[PDB]
Amino acid sequence: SSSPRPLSPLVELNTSDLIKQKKQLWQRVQHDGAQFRSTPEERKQFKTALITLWGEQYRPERQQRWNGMMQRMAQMKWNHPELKYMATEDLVALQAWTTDDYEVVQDVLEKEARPTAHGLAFAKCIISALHSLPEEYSYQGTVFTGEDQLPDWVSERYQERSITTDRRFFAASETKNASWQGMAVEWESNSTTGKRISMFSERPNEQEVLFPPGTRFQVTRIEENETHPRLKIYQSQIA
Repeated sequence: SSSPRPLSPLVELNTSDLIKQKKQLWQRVQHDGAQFRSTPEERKQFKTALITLWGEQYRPERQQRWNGMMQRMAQMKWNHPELKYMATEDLVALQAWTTDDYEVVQDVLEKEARPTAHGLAFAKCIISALHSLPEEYSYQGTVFTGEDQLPDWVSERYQERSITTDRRFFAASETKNASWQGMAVEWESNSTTGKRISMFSERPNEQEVLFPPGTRFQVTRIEENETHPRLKIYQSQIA
């Protein structure tokens, strides 16, 4: 009888055996592929995760933020009828991905990551959004990424002539803009179904393409340099 809605309007996140939850989610991602979809219950869990992400004292502010994102995305579905089958909370997840909230979810399905309930809830709605966006949101072209990862991080995940099944939310840009920092690792990735999320982003001047965990890349070449980029990865998305 605890936490009735008039006293506690957010559903509590499932905190039991997070390692098992992460294993079950990764199995589902691989099995469901492009048919992965968040359930109504998972969308409500994602609502709790987002509103509570900063702790109790920020829930009133983050509730207002949540309401504003929901309104923006409901309006977006109306103004862009190709999106009318999207779940509003899945679109909100794409907007949330483009905020600083991304750190809770980017790596949550990595084998060695410590999972959190918040990250797992975010992940389900982002993955659902990416696989439910219509095909006109897919980008066909080379997309660009830079990250400050260590050499062993790269070699644990990418090998020339091998297929990487990426467990990360892997972000890239359609454009290779000048940047203030030369990154330790760069990628050139050929996208076939990577999804353009600029329409949903909080940084509308960006042209971000986002791949979900489970994306497969044929790694064709890894270049080494003595200075940045220490590693440059050339890879191509495959079915």
